[PDB]
Amino acid sequence: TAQQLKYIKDSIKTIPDYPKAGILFRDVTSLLENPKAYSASIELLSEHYSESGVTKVVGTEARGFLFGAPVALALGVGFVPVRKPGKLPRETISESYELEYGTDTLEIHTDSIQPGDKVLVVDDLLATGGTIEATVKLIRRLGGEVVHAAFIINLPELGGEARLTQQGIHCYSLVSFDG
Amino acid sequence: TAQQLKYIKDSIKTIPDYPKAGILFRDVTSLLENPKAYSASIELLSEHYSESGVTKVVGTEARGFLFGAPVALALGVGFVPVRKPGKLPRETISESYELEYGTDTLEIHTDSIQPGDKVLVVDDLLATGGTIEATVKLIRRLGGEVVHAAFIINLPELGGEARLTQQGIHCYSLVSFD
Ligand SMILES: O=P(O)(O)OC[C@H]1O[C@H](OP(=O)(O)OP(=O)(O)O)[C@H](O)[C@@H]1O
Ligand SMILES: O=P(O)(O)OC[C@H]1O[C@H](OP(=O)(O)OP(=O)(O)O)[C@H](O)[C@@H]1O
Ligand SMILES: [Mg+2]
Ligand SMILES: [Mg+2]
Ligand code: NA
Ligand code: NA
Repeated sequence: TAQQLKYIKDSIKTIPDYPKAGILFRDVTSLLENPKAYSASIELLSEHYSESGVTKVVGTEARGFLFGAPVALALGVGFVPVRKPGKLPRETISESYELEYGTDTLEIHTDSIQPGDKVLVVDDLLATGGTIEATVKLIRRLGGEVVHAAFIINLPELGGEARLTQQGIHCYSLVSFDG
Repeated sequence: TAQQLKYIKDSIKTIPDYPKAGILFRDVTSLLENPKAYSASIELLSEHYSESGVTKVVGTEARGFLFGAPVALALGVGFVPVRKPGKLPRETISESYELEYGTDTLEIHTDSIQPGDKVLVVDDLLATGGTIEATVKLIRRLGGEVVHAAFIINLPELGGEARLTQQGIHCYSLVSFD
């Protein structure tokens, strides 16, 4: 099983000086194009929550779609996107979050979460945690419970794991990197 | 399976007056939230291409990610995203195309397609075909072969099916609204 976590971690490329000089980017697209690593990653996430009682999966636009939706399929429960603004056609609510250079919002359909839903949030990557903190507020405003957030990659030095742990969320990541 | 296509079709909500007055929007998110409809749509798409010899699946950001990637996982081939600009970190090429109110681009990683790749394109929705024509140009510039494009929903009145058929693309759509 280490076999597998190892094959998943090796499949992810590290790009130097991206997005800027000095900084490393962990590129999930190289996992996406290795069908062994990709299927293993969805198999691990879905087996870990198999007995969790989750009734909805939420995945945040856009890379989170590529993990949240296969997990939802493997679990046999509904998938609910949280999207960038102006894309969801039915009635929505919104939360604002901080980017490096200003602020943006995420939206969810109000009809798609309801009281008593047990919601697993899935994203490719956990860094500062701003994205998921916003997503978790969307879900809780509609009466969903979130106690679990799952990721392919964690960069615990950026603080997101500690930040989400403090907000009642058990973070589960397949691999992690540091400097 | 008629039974199944009807279940998929009825799972998709029609939204009146979106994005504006007079216009109808087919909302695939109601399908995503019905696990039976969702898994069935992925089952039909992957089984249709099971013997096609496909080596890569491309899905265009963002809604195509929701159908191209599960299709890739079912075929057991790699998935390659085509993205909005500035999101892909390795070397890319780019293709410009028309929106209603101006011009945008789609990018692809140059290392993710090679000569002799056999590439299925998957998207949620075929309307005018603009998006997919651009996508296809990305793939072909890298030596990739594309002869199939697949969709959940086709809106043939908007001309995309015919447009793409003209470009050597065989279009396969689960359902149609008219
Ligand atoms: O934990 P945080 O610091 O919020 O960072 C993690 C988030 O950032 C990235 O998304 P991004 O908005 O760059 O783009 P994408 O998902 O559209 O590719 C990644 O996909 C996570 O959603
Ligand atoms: O056949 P065409 O006329 O090009 O239209 C079809 C495309 O338009 C929509 O994309 P959009 O950029 O609104 O957003 P999304 O995929 O990010 O939701 C849809 O998902 C298809 O990609
Ligand atoms: Mg993201
Ligand atoms: Mg699209
Ligand atoms: Na609700
Ligand atoms: Na190439």
